[PDB]
Amino acid sequence: NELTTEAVVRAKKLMKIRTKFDITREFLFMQALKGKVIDANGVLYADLYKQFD
Amino acid sequence: AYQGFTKLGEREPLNDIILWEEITPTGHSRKEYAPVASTEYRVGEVLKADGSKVAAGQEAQADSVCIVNFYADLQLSYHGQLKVVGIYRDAELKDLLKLESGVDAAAVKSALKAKGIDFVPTG
Amino acid sequence: AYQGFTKLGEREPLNDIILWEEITPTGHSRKEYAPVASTEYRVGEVLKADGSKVAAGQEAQADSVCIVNFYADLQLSYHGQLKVVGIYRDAELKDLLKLESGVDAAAVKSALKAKGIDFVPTG
Amino acid sequence: LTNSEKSRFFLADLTGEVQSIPNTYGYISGLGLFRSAPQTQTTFLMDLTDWD
Amino acid sequence: LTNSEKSRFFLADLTGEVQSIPNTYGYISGLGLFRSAPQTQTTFLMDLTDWD
Repeated sequence: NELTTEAVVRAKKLMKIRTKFDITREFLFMQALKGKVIDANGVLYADLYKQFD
Repeated sequence: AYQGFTKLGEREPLNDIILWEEITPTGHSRKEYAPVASTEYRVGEVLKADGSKVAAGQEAQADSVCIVNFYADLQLSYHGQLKVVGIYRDAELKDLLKLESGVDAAAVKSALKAKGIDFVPTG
Repeated sequence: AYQGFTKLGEREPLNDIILWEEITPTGHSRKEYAPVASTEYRVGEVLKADGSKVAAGQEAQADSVCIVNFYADLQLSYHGQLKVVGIYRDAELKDLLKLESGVDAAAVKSALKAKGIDFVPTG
Repeated sequence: LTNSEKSRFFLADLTGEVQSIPNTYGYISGLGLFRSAPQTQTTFLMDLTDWD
Repeated sequence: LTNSEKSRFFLADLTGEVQSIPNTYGYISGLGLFRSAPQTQTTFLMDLTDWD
């Protein structure tokens, strides 16, 4: 019979946001290592092989 | 237990579907319904004009989306209230819509979008 | 359509009608039944051999008196047991009995008297 | 705070405890008219003498 | 101790809570290959010089 507090929800949401950004950064690092930085949706932002000829 | 299992029930979804709405003092995006007959309401279900849910074919009605968990049998609400409330005007919501069988989402979202409700993509 | 306020419920009868029984290594006075599908049992309900309640006309087929509370949807007794039990052999019980509509109380009592169940007058 | 109604994930207050007790009368017994006369047997006898 | 499954007047026991956190594969970010280069503009330029 314990109620939830606003601080608990705040911390949980902030942690989820931070983890989301962390996994997105890991995915983008892997994409950059592949050679082309393609966003998860599929849009191309930087094709290194073509930029550097 | 018997047949190996009893599940006491998933928690009904909370009212976090709001991301932004008009904050007029007496309520701009909120509208007041009356529960129709032995009808159970949860948050995020599309409601027609007469308090009823949208079925297959009648996607154009799409009056509002419910934001309370009404219980039909005792005629009270998720917060202990007498009337179901949905949001029908300009606002931004997570796309956690609850739809009936045979009703597609594209027609429902388009009807709501033409009214002012925008659905932020959710992960 | 909300009338008055809400009744959450009335407490189910406690297993306390038993005043005396032949308590032995096993359940001499009590027998187990496989619960009938979609049937809900309370303490003090008269049952037939198959395990269903005694209806009108079948008073002579009274077999035992239920002493546990079973739930149809949960398919468990209120003690987390799997099968419903009832007193059928010689014993002394309180006068509180739950009979179906149109069931002759006197006929049920006489049928239970033949097997050995007695009913102490309760005030 | 016990639980909500038809939901195990919400709560509600208690207050409660509205006891109802039947009413008992004790006027005649409170008068204290009758004198206790304990005895051992199951029946007792008395003598009635009059010289009217 | 909480309310029972189907009765408001009988008690049951809440053993505890079991959580299922999703698994995240952070390995490339832990390698520490990419060097941070904070920038004050929306785009940056590079010069490529080479000879044969």
